This record gives sequence, structure tokens and C-alpha cells, in this order.
Amino acid sequence: ARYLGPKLKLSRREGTDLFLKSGVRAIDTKCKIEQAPGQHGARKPRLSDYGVQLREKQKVRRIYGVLERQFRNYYKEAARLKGNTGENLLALLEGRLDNVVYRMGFGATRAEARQLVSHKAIMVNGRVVNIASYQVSPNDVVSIREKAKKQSRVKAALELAEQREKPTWLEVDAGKMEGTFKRKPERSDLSADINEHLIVELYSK
Amino acid sequence: NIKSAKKRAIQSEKARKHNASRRSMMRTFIKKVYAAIEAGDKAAAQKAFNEMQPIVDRQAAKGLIHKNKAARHKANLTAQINKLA
Amino acid sequence: KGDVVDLPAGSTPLDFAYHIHSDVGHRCIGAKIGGRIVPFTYQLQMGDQIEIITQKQPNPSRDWLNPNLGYVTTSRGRSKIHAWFRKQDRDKNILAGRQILDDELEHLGISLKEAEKHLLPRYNFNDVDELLAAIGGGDIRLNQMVNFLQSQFNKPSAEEQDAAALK
RNA sequence: GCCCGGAUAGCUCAGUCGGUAGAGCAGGGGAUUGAAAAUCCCCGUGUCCUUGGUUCGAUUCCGAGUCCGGGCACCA
RNA sequence: AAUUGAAGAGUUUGAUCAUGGCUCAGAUUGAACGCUGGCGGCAGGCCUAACACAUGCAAGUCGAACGGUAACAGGAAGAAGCUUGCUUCUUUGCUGACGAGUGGCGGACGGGUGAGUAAUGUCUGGGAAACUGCCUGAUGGAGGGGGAUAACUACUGGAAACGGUAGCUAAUACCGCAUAACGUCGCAAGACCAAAGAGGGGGACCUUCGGGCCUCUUGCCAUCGGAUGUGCCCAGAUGGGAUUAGCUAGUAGGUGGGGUAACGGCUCACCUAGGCGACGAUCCCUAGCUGGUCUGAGAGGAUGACCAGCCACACUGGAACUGAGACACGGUCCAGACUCCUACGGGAGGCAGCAGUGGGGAAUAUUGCACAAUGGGCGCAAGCCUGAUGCAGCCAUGCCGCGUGUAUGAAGAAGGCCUUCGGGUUGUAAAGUACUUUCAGCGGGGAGGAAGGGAGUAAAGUUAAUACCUUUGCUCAUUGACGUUACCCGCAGAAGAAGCACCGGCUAACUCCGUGCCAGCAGCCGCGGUAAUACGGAGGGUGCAAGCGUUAAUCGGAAUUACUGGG
Repeated sequence: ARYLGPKLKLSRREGTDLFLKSGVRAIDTKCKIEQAPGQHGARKPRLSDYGVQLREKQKVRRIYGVLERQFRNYYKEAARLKGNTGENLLALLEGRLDNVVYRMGFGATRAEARQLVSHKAIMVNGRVVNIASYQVSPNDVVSIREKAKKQSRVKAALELAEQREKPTWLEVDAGKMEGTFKRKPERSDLSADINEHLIVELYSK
Repeated sequence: NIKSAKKRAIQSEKARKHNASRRSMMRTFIKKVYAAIEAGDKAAAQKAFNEMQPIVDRQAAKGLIHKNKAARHKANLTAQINKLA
Repeated sequence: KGDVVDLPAGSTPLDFAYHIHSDVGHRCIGAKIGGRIVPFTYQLQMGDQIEIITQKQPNPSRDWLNPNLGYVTTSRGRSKIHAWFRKQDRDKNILAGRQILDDELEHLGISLKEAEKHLLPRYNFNDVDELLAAIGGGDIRLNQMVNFLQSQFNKPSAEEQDAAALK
């Protein structure tokens, strides 16, 4: 799992950004994004529709760094679920524990959030958890397990959260090193630059 | 095959002999009956049965023959004698 | 048997029987080191006494495993094994060989017995089936057969054409 | 296990009677056409198993050792 | 609140629309191979040879049915040994319990395999002519005798296997007689059949002082049912073949005897000449069936390995036996083949039980651990057996999860690479600086799976009884294969951890050089003859990720078998 390649390279490919280069050197740019993801990257191929949609899904996966398989599982899970499966999917990926950590901003990327997770730094409700994929149920209280709390990285992290966004559906505590996931994020909320439906049909094939 | 559990086998023979003897004995009287039946003399026939009865039912109770069968002989036979006697 | 014997390190017991004898090895099917049974694959060490079970003769044991360097290593009896498989096919080959031999033997040089006369004292005859076996095994150039068979050396007449070949 | 012989240019294969390794295969190229066909012209081509000794000549004597096909010693 | 699900592309032509085949994009697997490979949990794991098999173990238990005691340990004796009263040794079942035996229960379960079987099978739903150990409800019984036999003596056959002869003895083994009814036969009247005790404790009396007797417990016998399992019958469903069209004489039906637990051509005798068949008889090939599994939006198609029912088979063919039940996987007997013993006269053997071995194959593992948990067999119970089972080993084999780091980092390093030789690029990538510390690693701590059972005691039922005993509490000593357990703790340290395919169209993604119809690639179209984005290599990328590809097979797309849904 975990792509772990040049974190930024993907933003160069997708023509967008995964915000992996959070705030300090700030705006990516210092990378020459899009200009040439690989070798003769200056080219802008027609990109047949299968390609634009494939690129769409890749884009999303890359964002949350999820592997194709587990991602598909999420897809299918979203399929059986009520509601236009499309946005239901986002309801799934946002529920990502690690991703919640990024939302709660204890990390600065998704990767950082994983490392926090794998290293048990974040207990939830009344238990430490290491499965970054631990789906986070509504009204789920969760915080950094104090034994590893106050690692300066989280300090600077929350400080970097100011210039982030502060997602509304969630209930971050910030000061006391805590966060509480309320209701599942509505489609209208997050990014919206992506057209999840694109991924939906992507598996129509 | 050899096992102490195989003892069953020999003990089974120690039964068959005894068991088989009884069966023959049973059938034996029955023979007499039919013989007397074929003889056509109801008195001796009836009697032949008169003694064939206790033994066959006894075998039934002994568990040698599933009771019902003993009755089957008794019935069809009585039907035979009454048919003639 | 309590008898002792040197062995190339790590050789399979399947090889072992051959050190005892080739034939016992063909019929070899079992071995129980320290009484405990083990496959052929168990390489020997520590001079452990090796109980060996066998059978009759029909085999091709590790001859079904020769191609992988897996089971029955070495080459001594190993080659001997191939030999057995070989003698079987050899007889088969011999029959087929006999056929093809007659072919050449009559198509060119003429008279198969004379070809044996063109064989009895040509290549290591020993027997004659020896001369009748190689025919199917390709064990004899499969060309010189014509050359021995064509032992004739007239000469002068060829010069009349050698003088012409030079023309 | 004893022991025994067969081991050739890139192929098939001459010679391997102790004496300057070459014949057929295609081949690659030449001349032809955009290429072939058709067709003309040319031959390129090695450590004789690799290697030591008796040899002026060893690829034809005698070994290692391997190879390949044998006969037998090989039953605990 | 209990499905929201359905994409197309290439390919015939100078070109077009048709039609229309081939092929492709997905999912799928008991997979195999190649490459590569770190951990965890979960499943999976011989599909071919239902081929052969060394060893081990895979089914035993009850002394509370019994005569006994070969053994293990206590008691009765004496001599002796000698720590002279301190121990060692010699006879008997007396006890504790216990080899062999008699005997009851089990061995028909559980486990395996899918050969056979196209229907004596299964599924479905029906039906009546049945039976049914252990268990349970009810009704009663349970008296009185006898003949044995192994064991075990003694002699004896044989290499062995396995016996033989003559005597010794018991019982819940066995067999009479009595006794039986809402049992059987019978219209009835009538006839007839049942068995067994064992153990525990105990006041009085009885005392042949071996016990009687009393109470408790459980066993035993007949009948009645209940539950359960098993047998049977019919309809419908249950592969392909018509270049298989007729088949059939116990065949179809009847009557009568016989037959089994029961119906019945189940079987015989005689009588009738029918019976099945185009809504496929019969014959031929193939197959275990279903619940389901796979695919599909569905309808369908494919399949039926794991888990589960059912059925069939257990070296091959055959027959019975005991028994409630088998025509019996580790029972018998016969024959056959094949291994093996053999003193050759004559015997022994059956892993398609778990492991395992040889073999076959592309291919599928340990000759492990514990009966601790569940269940099963025996037994009052304690217990004993348990390759069912619970586990652990093995293998990326599939599913899922996680890790191989994180942040920052412009000199846009070097080096490789391409260049229109300016530069772009590789590439924040690395280094560097700074932080965390999953699993690894080592070291600490530490569950749950455990319920029971035992010992004790108290109470209640109990009866003559504060006995035994049943039940119910309560106390105490205990029961863990997995197992350096799950999980939690600590320590150290970026430390130990990324590969595989493709990159012409299909189809995500490029260049450079190498080669020149050669070498080569290919699923289809097709690439390659000097400037290959397709071949080989380098670079860069694309996709997926401890996996990636190929082959394998199935549905898909295929509305190219079309009911849905074509002509």
C-alpha cells in the first residue's frame, strides 16, 4: 500500500494538487507542476474519454492515497448503499479515519495522518486504533492518545490548520488535542471540483 | 481384522449355531403342519398346529423373529386349517 | 545390515541403493533412516544407517525426476538409470532401426547381409544387434552408414572424370 | 566400480594407414527492381574435446578429466 | 427498512451502410507457471491414478453382569535380615483395584471417496401396507428350576497361522416349568408366549452367623403410546444423442400359496395377453444430486470444490452372519488379482481414516500437539477411548488489513537521460536537516476461551433411619493443547522490508540508440526490407501492488440460439 513515490509528482500529472505540500514552502509551483509529469510531459494528448475518467479515479485515489482494490471495495460498498451511489462514495472516503485526522488537521497530509495512526497516536472513543481505514461512525469522539500527544509535529499541524479550511460537519476540539466526527459530510461540502459520477461510470466498464 | 474388538465375530458364531438351530426347529414344526395340511386330515393337522404355536411365539418373544412374522404364520395357517377343518 | 559405506555428501538414498547395486535401485521404492520413513529427497549425512525397501525391477524412478537436478543426484547410477530406460527404447528403436537399416541396406549398397559384412569389420560390432541397435538411436552418424556401405574404391574411371572435373 | 572405446569450420561432414583440415548447406555480399522472383557473380566460414608429455610431423602414442554409448564387478 | 441496474471497441471496402463471423475490454478459480516477495488475521488446499502402499495411530469401555487375579500395593503368619524388636523374605484373592477370559453396550456413529448411478438416486410435494436399540410418559410384571462353556488344568497338532482331545466352574450367557393381559391368532369360544438381577446403606429381629429382612438406587419383562431414526408408494422436476424406433415374457394384470417389519411379480403355480413408446420407449455416451457456487441487470447460461442434507462405494466380483439397524470402511466367509511370511505342507494383508511414501501429474502440506473446549461410545460415577474435534506446522493459494516512513528540503546537486545542445529532464526526487516508531527485533506484564468435575459441609427430599442417596446452596483444593498466548507495557532504531505488466490501434502512457523481412513481437488488426513510439536495449512514463503477468477454464460483452430479445 501507500504510493510513497514523489508525493507531488501526481499533482503534476492530474493537473491539480493533492495538497501534500502543505503550507510551509506553501504553494507548490516550486516543482513545475503539470509542465511535464514525466519525460515528454509538455504534451497534452487528446486523452480519450476512457482516459479522462481513468484520470478522474486515479486523481481521487491519489488524493486519499488509497489502493485500487480497497478503493473498489469502497466503490461496491457505496453501490449497495441507498442514495445516489456517486456522492455516497465520498461519504465513505471522508469517513476515512486518517482522512479525518487530516480534517481534524492533526496531520498536514494524509500520509502524516497514517503515520499517526500506525503509531497508535490516535485513540478513538476509548480505544487506540491502528487501522487507518477504521471507518468513523457519526458522533465518534476521538483524540490523540496523550502518551504520544504533544509531539511538536501536531503543534505546528494545528497551527497550519488555520490556513486550511476548518471543515464544518466535524467537531474538532483543537486545544485539548481532540476531534469528534459528527454527521457524515454532505456531497455539497467538500472540493466539488471532482465529478465523482465520473468514477461511478468508470466501473460501469 | 485383528483387534480385541473383533471378538464380536467369534461370539457371533457362538450365536449363529444356537440361533440357526432354533430357526430350523421352528420351521420343522411348521413343516409338520403343512405336511398334515397336505395330508388333508384336519384333526392331526389342527393338533400339529396346537403344538407349533407356543414355540413359534416363544421364538418371537425371544427376539429371534420379529413377533409380527410369528403372527403372520399363525394367521395364514389358521386360515389354512379353517379352510379345510 | 550394519555394513558401512562412503558416500558423496548430500546424495539421496535413492542414489544409495545403486551403491548397493543398480538393479536393487530400480526396484527401490522405500527407505527408513533410523526406522523413521523419509522421501527419496532426504539427503544423507552423519553416516546414519539406512533401511531400504524395494520391490521387483520396473522403474524409471528418478528418471521421472532426472530433469531438474531434483532427486537422485550424482551421475554414476544416475547414468545407469538412463541406461535402463535406454535398453527398453533401444530394443524398440532396434526394431524400428532394423526397418530403416534394410531400407538403406538395399536402396544403395544392396543385400543387407553384405552390409553386415560392411559392418562386421567396420565399427565395434561385438554382437550384430549392436550393429542393429545404433540404426534407430542415431548413435552412428546416420550418414557414414552409407559411406561404410560404400566401401568400393575403383578409381581410374574417376580420373577420366577427374580429368574432366579439372576441365 | 573395473574397464572400454566415440569426441572435427557455423551446420552435415572429408581425412583422421605418425606428416602443411578441407568438400555439400544455406550464407552474406555483389549486379537487377521500391523489394523479391527471375538472374548474373563471389567466395567469407575453426581452439580437429580444451589441454600436457614420447614427436622434426600428435588432429593419427601415451594421461588427467569430462563427455557419449557399452559389458561386467555392484542385492545390506 | 430486505437490491439502484444493463457502456462498447477493432476487424471485410477506394469509401459507405448493411449483414456478419473472429478477437478484445470485466468479473470469476481448489488454480498452475514465470518473476518477484516483508508481516498479520481469515479461509483454502490431490481437480489426474475409486493406482499401489513400509510405520505409527485412526474404537473401544464397564470389576456397579461374572468365574476369576497373571501382574501393582496393602493385611493373616513366622523365619530370619540384623538400625534385636529394626526391617527383609515365604503362602491365600481378603482388600485395593486388575492382564487373559465369560459377558452387556458400542463397533451400522463419527470420518473418507465420488467409482458406479440418467434413476431401485435426488429435489419437490404428496400418500399408506410399516418398523424403530439407547431415551421418555403410562400399565402391570419380575416366581420357581435345570443343562451347560470358556476360562482354567492335563496331554496334544502345526514353522507359523491356527488349532485338537479329556475333564473343572460362574453369571444380567443359555434353556425349561409356572405365570400372564387393553399382547398374538381367532368371528367367537378358546390356545400360547415374559424375564435377571446388581449395587449401597442399615435398626430390630433373623443368625445355617455365608445372610435373611428393611429402605434406597439402577438394571430386567410384556403391552400401550411419544419423540427420533429407518423402510416403502405415487405425481412433478431431475444431462446429451433419433445418422438409437421400437422395446418387453416375471414381461402387464389377475387368482391362490409363499415371502419380508410392511405393500407388491418380492417369488412361485395357474389363468388373461397384455405392458412401455413420438409429452422420445429401448439402446448409446456422459454425470453422483440438492442446498447452493459462478456469471449475468434480469431471463438465462456454467457449475455443484469448501460448509450441509441425501445417495452410492469401501482392494475387485459375491454371499450371507450377529445384531434394533449393515448384506457392514479398520467384522466373517468365498473367489480373483496383487504384495508378504513359510520348516513350503500351508498362512497373512486391504490408508477412497489422519498423517505419510512411491507413483501420476501442471498441480495441492506435518509420518505435530491435547482430549483443555464441543460432540460421540462405555461406565453410577470417577474416569477411559476419541487422526470427529480443538489446535499448531506447511504453501501468497484466495479474501481482507497493515508496514516498507514522516516532514521539510532549490544548489533545481551530482550521475544517467533527451536536446532545437540554449536547455529540458530525471526531480522534492535524493542528499541534507529535522520528527514518529506498525509490524519486524529484544525485553516486561498480562486475559478470555472454564462450563464443569472434585473435596467438604449444611438443608431439604428420603425411609424404620440424624444411614446410604437425590437435589439445592455454601466453603475449600483444583481442570488450558493453543501458549516465550489476544491485548496492553517498555526499550532501540529509518532502522529490516517493492516489486510486476504495459507504454502503435484497441488501451493508461514516450523518446533515443541497437537490428535491418534478420533477430524478433502478436489477443485481433498486424509490426520488422536503414531512420520501428510495435522488434532488442536505455531512459522516462502508465497501471497494479506483496503482489504482477501468462496459460488454463466459465459466463460476459453475444440482441452472433434472440422468453425476455433476431430474422
